Amino acid sequence: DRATKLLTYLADVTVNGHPEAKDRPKPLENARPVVPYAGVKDGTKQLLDTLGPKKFGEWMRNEKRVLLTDTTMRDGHQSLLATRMRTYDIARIAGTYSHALPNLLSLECWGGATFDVSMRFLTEDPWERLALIREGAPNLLLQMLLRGANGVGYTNYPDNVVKYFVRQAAKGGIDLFRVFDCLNWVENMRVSMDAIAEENKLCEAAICYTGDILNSARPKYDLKYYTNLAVELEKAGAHIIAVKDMAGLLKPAAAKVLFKALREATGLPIHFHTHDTSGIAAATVLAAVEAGVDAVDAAMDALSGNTSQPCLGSIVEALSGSERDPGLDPAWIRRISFYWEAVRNQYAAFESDLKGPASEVYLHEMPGGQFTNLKEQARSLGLETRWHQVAQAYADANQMFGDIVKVTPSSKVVGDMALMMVSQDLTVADVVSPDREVSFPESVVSMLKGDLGQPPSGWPEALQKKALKGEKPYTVRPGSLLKEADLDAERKVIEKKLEREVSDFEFASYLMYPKVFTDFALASDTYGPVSVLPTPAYFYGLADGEELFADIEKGKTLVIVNQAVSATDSQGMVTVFFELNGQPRRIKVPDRA
Amino acid sequence: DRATKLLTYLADVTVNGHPEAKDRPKPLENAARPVVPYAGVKDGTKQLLDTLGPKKFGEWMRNEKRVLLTDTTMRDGHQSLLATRMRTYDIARIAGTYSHALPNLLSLECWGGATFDVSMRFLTEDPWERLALIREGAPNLLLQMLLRGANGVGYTNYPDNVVKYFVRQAAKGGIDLFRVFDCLNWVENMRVSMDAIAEENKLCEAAICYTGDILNSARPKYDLKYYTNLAVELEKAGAHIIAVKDMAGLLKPAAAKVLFKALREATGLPIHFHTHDTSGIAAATVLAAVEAGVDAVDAAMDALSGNTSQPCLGSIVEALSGSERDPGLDPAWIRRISFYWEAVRNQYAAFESDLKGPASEVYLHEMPGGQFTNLKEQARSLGLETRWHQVAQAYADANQMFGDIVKVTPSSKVVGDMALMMVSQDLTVADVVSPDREVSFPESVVSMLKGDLGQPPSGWPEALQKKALKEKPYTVRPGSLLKEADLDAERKVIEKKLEREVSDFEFASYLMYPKVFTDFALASDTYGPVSVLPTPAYFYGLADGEELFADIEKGKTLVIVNQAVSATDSQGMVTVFFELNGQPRRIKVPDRA
Amino acid sequence: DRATKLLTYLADVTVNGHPEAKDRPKPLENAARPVVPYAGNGVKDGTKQLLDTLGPKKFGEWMRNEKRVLLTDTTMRDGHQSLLATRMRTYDIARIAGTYSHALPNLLSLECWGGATFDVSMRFLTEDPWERLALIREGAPNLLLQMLLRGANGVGYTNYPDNVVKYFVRQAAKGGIDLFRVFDCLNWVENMRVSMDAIAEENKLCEAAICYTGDILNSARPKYDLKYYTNLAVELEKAGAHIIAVKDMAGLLKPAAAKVLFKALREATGLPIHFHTHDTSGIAAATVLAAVEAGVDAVDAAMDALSGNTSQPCLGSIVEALSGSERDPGLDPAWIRRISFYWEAVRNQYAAFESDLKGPASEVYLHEMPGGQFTNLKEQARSLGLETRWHQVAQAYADANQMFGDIVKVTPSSKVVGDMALMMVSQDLTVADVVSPDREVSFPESVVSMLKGDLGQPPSGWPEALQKKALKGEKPYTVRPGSLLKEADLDAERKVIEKKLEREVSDFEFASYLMYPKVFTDFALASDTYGPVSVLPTPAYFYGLADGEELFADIEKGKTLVIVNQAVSATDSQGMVTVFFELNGQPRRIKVPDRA
Ligand SMILES: N[C@@H](CCCCNC(=O)CCCC[C@@H]1SC[C@@H]2NC(=O)N[C@@H]21)C(=O)O
Ligand SMILES: N[C@@H](CCCCNC(=O)CCCC[C@@H]1SC[C@@H]2NC(=O)N[C@@H]21)C(=O)O
Ligand SMILES: N[C@@H](CCCCNC(=O)CCCC[C@@H]1SC[C@@H]2NC(=O)N[C@@H]21)C(=O)O
Ligand SMILES: [Cl-]
Ligand SMILES: [Cl-]
Ligand SMILES: [Cl-]
Ligand SMILES: [Mg+2]
Ligand SMILES: [Mg+2]
Ligand SMILES: [Mg+2]
Ligand SMILES: [Zn+2]
Ligand SMILES: [Zn+2]
Ligand SMILES: [Zn+2]
Repeated sequence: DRATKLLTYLADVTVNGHPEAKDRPKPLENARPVVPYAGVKDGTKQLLDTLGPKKFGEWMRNEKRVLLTDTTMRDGHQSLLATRMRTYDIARIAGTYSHALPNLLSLECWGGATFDVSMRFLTEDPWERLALIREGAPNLLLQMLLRGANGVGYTNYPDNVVKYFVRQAAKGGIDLFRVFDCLNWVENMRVSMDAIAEENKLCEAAICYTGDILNSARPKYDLKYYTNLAVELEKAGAHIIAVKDMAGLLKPAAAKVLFKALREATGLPIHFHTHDTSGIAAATVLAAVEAGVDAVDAAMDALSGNTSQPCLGSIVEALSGSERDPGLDPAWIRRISFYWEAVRNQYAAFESDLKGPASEVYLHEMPGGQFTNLKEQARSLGLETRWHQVAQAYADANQMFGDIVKVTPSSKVVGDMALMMVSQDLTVADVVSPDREVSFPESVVSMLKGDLGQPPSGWPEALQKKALKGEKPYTVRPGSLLKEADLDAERKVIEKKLEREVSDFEFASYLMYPKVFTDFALASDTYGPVSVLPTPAYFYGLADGEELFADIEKGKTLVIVNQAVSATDSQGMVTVFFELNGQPRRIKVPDRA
Repeated sequence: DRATKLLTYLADVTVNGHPEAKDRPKPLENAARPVVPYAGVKDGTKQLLDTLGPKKFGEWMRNEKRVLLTDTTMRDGHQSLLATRMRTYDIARIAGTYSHALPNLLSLECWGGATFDVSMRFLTEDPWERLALIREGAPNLLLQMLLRGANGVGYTNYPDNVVKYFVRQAAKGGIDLFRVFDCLNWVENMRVSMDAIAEENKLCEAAICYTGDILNSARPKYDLKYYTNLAVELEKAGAHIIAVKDMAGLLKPAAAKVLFKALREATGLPIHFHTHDTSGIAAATVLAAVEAGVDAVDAAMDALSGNTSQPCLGSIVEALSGSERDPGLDPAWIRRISFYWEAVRNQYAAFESDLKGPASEVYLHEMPGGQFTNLKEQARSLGLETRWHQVAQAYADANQMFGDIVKVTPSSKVVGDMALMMVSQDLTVADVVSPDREVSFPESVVSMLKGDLGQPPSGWPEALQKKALKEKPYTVRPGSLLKEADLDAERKVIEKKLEREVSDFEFASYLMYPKVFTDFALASDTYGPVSVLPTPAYFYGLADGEELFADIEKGKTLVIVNQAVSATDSQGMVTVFFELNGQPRRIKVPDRA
Repeated sequence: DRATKLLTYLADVTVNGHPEAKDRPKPLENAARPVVPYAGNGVKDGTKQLLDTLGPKKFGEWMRNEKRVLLTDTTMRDGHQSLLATRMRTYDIARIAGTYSHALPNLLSLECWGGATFDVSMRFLTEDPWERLALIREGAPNLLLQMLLRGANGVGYTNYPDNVVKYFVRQAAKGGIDLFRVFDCLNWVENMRVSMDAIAEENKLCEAAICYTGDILNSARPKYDLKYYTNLAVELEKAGAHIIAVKDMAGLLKPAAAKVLFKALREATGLPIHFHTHDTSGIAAATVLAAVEAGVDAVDAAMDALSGNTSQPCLGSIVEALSGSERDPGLDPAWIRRISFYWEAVRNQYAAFESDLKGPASEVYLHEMPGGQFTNLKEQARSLGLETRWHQVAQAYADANQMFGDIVKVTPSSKVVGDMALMMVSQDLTVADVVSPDREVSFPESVVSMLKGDLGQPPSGWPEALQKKALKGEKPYTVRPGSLLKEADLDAERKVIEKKLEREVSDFEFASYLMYPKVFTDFALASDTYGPVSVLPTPAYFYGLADGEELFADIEKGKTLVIVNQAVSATDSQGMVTVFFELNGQPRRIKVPDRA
């Protein structure tokens, strides 16, 4: 029966294709990824277990070598492939990291858009993904990106929901939480931060970088701004401070000044995250290293550059033989990169048309992980030919909102405003004007009400009046207004709707994404453990006479040969003929054409 | 096991088409399956012959006032319009209906002619099986064959003991009435077949082939006396019936008034008239013959009548209805059987010629009806489609060059070969017989001029014979020269080549057509009793998801559904997925493309 | 401008195809064009000079006394009407007339006009039936030209005022018709007189036809017996006929009946007898030869290439059967064959319009469908989705006949039994249903019309009960339809068509408007747009010109245009396509719409 359900998925996708891939570019008809051939050395996970998060932070600070986080399994494909990377390809390589690169600080492999996209577009459970990475890499810290009060969502959730999710995240295998607020509002971070400390995990509290500290004509986001936030985050209980440069705006000279001041303002270790949209982010990471930074993020070469992180292999190689040499074997970095390259070839459907570095990024400030999603939304609205006016709008809308930190979900709001402006030919002067009528997007109404928080100088008065159209704003923390969710009764609703008990993890999914989770859980009961399928089989099914080996449970491999596919019958059904371990099986599926 | 072989055939033809039908016109898709009408049976001419014997039966025919009818639909009808491609399945299934509905019929012409070899070579079916099914369906009617005298059912001369052997088997197989003819109207060559049919106590109906025009005084060679003498000669040779075989449909009404009055005066034997409707007036000649006392006439069912076939049975009967000689056939039943044949005919669209209607051109060329369409294609084969009227002029020229000879299988084919060559190479009667013009004749023209088909009245033309042979000719009977074949030896040969014993019938097939029989036997061993398949299935296999009912045998229907067809694999094989009586079956056949 | 107009036609059909041919089977690709047989001396006087000399009355006497059987060739009319939906073009028909004239000068006549040709020429072939007649008259000045004329219906399907019927006949004679075969669909002699008199006023031959139906040798069907026919022959003589025809439209006359019928007709009247039949049965030649044996004066046949099945039986083979006999027609068989080969090559161009008829059918003695309707009714059936139940329709046609009183079925009465049969199958009605009290039925317009009396009267009248139910309160009439019709105002209606066309018209065109106002109007506007497309050879008319194809078009007697299709543009932003022609060496560009 589990095997029968799988055959049903393979039939369906063989006959009808997959909605996300069928109408997009295909992989070359030509070679599956090969896991390189190799107990594992204890690493940062064991140390953290030994020391506890606070002392583990001190250890990082005192460590001379720069510490490396690999982002390939989350930000890398979030930024380059619409986050469509699958568990099968991610989990299959964890053991290789574990054996080959046991010195790594952490694998960023969770949170961001992965939680949402796994269930919705990939038909898979993010919690199972985490558990398979945990088992494959028992010696490395597993790191997630946590959106503070938004969790893994796009809306501010109630305090008890936020706390419940963090508890399950830590139970599921998360050792290191990078937590941020999209307005750098420390008050909105305290609930998350406290909950991370209560699970006795690493709270790496992030400060989002924007502007240019070395440009005295933008004083709002100056050095003092960052050094103060660092100090405040320490008082709030951070184990580590992160600079999250989501748009890749930090320049080398600025890094040199920033990381020095930061390490003088707080004793906590500093972790630096950036994107390579400019084509020079590697120079910034290196400058940060020269200036004492304790840890940096990079992506494997094959999923690096442009809107992703800068090249991990080339950064390591730049540091090779130096005092701060991170002690990672370049031959193994290459082998792993060659794996990800062959992996990436399978996701041709989701490539963007980004051709290289663009200094334009310093003008628009679009986050790396948003840039391509937003280019799609603009195509969607017939704007493809006017992309450069969109980027100009985004920068204009930013100034109109008071010049703000733009990261998920504040970035999406500027996005929605920018798109509207271009579509309807509206200038800043018109959007605010009293004599021009404007129906603002639900996201802009929401933010201007105070649903995402408060910037330094509040929100601009006049823009806020016209937007709310009678509504009274609020300036307090959103979670302080929200009602503690009835958890026992919220559980009953989902358990009644699935006609079965659920696990604590599944309930957490439901709290974050009730509709996505529900739809996903009903799909799972139909199609089975489709995450065990190789990626070409998942997206395109099986060719006539093609043989597939799939491991259903740990013990047992299923041998599936697609022998033949019928025409559509009078009742609208197609019959796919299979061999399962040398036994014949027919499976009927609907012709969705 | 016969089932597995049937599935092998159905798969083989579904995947590759039938070679005879693949590249030709297709029946209309909507297509109504032919429907056998709904109805012991009245004793008829079979029981009469069984009571009276052949001589007494001939007397009975003679004394009968009503004109007796032979239906030719089963044989000459489709030989002449559909290149003899009609299948046992469609033929046998209506036999019982003839038996119940038209019990007064003299006979069913259903065997001999081109059917014998065409069934095996082109339809993968045994002609003896066909005969026995008609016998079992029509136990009350005479079954009639066409026998080519010394040629048996071949195109060549066979030893006397072989001719004797084949007639014996044909009698065992169910043939009651033997129409026997010689291609030059030479009685000496007819003497053995006639003795063999008498020795087996069946009806010897000795035919005289009609050619020329008795009422034109500028053509004396084929005057009335020629035919009256040949009638008396064939009576002295022991005929029970005399036939006038007007192979090319050259007999005109006025000539019929004279010929048949004179014939019945010359002999006490009954007379049987066979013609073809190429001129579009042969029904007039038939009606004139009736009005002049002829005892029996041939017609074909409406739906397979006209043009190069026999004239319309239904309309003839209808013209006689109520007259002194009315044949006592129910017109409503002729109509119903004709509606059956119409639907059957539609299945054989692949084999329809382009013949538009009547042609008085027939009086010039004298091509037999049953050859006309064969030769038009043979000329198409040699790229002559565009000069068909020159080929027709060449056939008439050749005829005169050979001395104004009787044209019919196989002498007709000889003249055909000569005409085709003459046109190909732009050659006249003057060129073909010129002293200084080096030709290379067909292997059939030499053969004829040698003496292999026998002797015409005046012999062969001296000059045209020398240039053709180069080799002394013989004037004697061909069978007097052919050594008596060792039957016990030739039977051990075929039984070794097939590694199994054969029936007496099968050995007679071998004697007539060693190559075609050998190939058919082998194909039968591979594909099974394919003759039980309905005609669409036999020529085109099964549509995707199509359900066939086949009666592998009288006590057993099989239910066969084509559920799917695989792609061609790396061995070049194709797998067809059947459901046979509810059970999955997998048949591999080569991709012949 | 005439040339420019032709180019316009050629561009249009090249780009868009012809509506009649586009989606139908295509002729073979290579195709030898029809070759007109070479003749070079004058033409022997024939029946045309005889009628001019004697007048019709003395001509009929000459026919009667003439020992040899006389022949009418119907290939130019009934032949293709029956086999090719009457789609045969003037170009192919006129080109052989001269050959008939030089090579078969003993023919009684050429049946070359009337029937469906008048209508179809204009509507489906964009040509003028008068131009056709005139071109045939020019090419065969020694043979009688013969038409089928439908009596009260002219060359139409409706009934017309007397003065219009007369006016048409007058133009037909001016246009070149010598021999009018005139018939009434119910054999109602009263309905023929106006026609018969018009023909006599024009001093042409009036061949009054008796349509044959049933079986005179079947006493279980007395209504249509021997004397029914001999009495009509007598009344037609009294009414001024020069010749009596037996018009066996369905090919139902059998050989033994012909033997009795023609011996009797010759005894009953002093007029010559002329026999027309069809070969649907596959034995009509036998009936023709029986009629000759029994003394008939003339018979109709079709050239071999267009003979058989629903057409006439085979001219060449019939002539061959008579060769050397007492009544030998004196027609060279070799020339019959050469002319048949020409028609064969002609016919290959019309593959689009071939029916799927396989051969003879004794079924014809059941349904009694006319030969020149059989195929047309078979399309109607297909149209209504009834291809698969054709034999049901045929059974219903025979059922509908007996319900109507067992009538004569021929244009336009046959058209009405068709419509009734077609309705009966669709809606699964028996005869008992159609005449039922408690079953409401919406009859065809044509059937309401017939039972009212717009087609005239059969001998025993219409069935009372069935007429009540069909009319639904409408009072019927039994008088001659034309006696109730207001005399058309010919001066005023001439002004109407001349106003609509913004030009004066000819007497002939006017006669066409009177018969078919709508069709003629449409054809006259089409001609103003497209010019004299009748002069194009047939492949070019139906399929235009292939890429790079050179065509020689005889735009008139003197003058030949050389036309090459050099290129065809894509469809432009206004939905137009430009065809680049060379015309006599000069570049020309014609824009036509993309009709896709
Ligand atoms: N368009 C949706 C996203 C849905 C895409 C993937 N669908 C699922 O995960 C549901 C599971 C069942 C769908 C399978 S996939 C291929 C086979 N082919 C089909 O068309 N359906 C089945 C969104 O925007 O939310
Ligand atoms: N080309 C041959 C005529 C042979 C045609 C029919 N063949 C036989 O009777 C032999 C056995 C059947 C072969 C089957 S038929 C359909 C399936 N499709 C194929 O292409 N071969 C197999 C001649 O000229 O003699
Ligand atoms: N469908 C009409 C019959 C009309 C058929 C012939 N058409 C005409 O006679 C109109 C004159 C010009 C039309 C030409 S033909 C080819 C070119 N292609 C076209 O589609 N139109 C022009 C009916 O049933 O009444
Ligand atoms: Cl959701
Ligand atoms: Cl052989
Ligand atoms: Cl009209
Ligand atoms: Mg350090
Ligand atoms: Mg007798
Ligand atoms: Mg006479
Ligand atoms: Zn990032
Ligand atoms: Zn024959
Ligand atoms: Zn007619």
